[PDB]
Amino acid sequence: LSSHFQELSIYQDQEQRILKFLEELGEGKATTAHDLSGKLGTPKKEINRVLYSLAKKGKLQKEAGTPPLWKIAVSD
Repeated sequence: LSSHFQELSIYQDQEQRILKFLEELGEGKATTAHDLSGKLGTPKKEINRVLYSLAKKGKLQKEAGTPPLWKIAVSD
């Protein structure tokens, strides 16, 4: 029950896992959350959660499609 209030930073560790990977990919060939769980290992349910947290942060760049791909948002 204590791990519940200790959340917040809990997904931050997950964000780094996806963020670092999205950075190793390269602005162009975005990866889909399905691939995120593979390149890293985290289950899609955790990938989408973190993927949205990044997209909502202003650092990720989702690509419309099916499934949609995710790539670091080059904000020069």
